[PDB]
Amino acid sequence: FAASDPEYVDTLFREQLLEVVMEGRELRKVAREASNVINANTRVGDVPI
Amino acid sequence: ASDEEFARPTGQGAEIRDDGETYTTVAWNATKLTEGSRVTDEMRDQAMV
Ligand SMILES: [Mg+2]
Ligand SMILES: [Mg+2]
Ligand SMILES: [Mg+2]
Repeated sequence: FAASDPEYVDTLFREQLLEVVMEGRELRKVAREASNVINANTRVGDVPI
Repeated sequence: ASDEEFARPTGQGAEIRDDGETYTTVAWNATKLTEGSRVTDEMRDQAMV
């Protein structure tokens, strides 16, 4: 044209990349506060009642 | 080594004669013997043994 940024967009400069990556869907995480956490010694077990 | 022989009855001032050790060889060719075992991490942790 004459010298326009849509001509020289990859030759005279490089497009801005914003340094913050925007987070997607975050699920609500509550089980650890909202229940009793048993650190088990086996995968299969039983609890006496 | 060659089998053992007997020293020679010899005159006095007479030449000591040669019966030297003659040699041969036996080859070794060592074969690789291998055995493996695999265990899951869960199994390695849970075993009483
Ligand atoms: Mg059970
Ligand atoms: Mg002689
Ligand atoms: Mg001999």
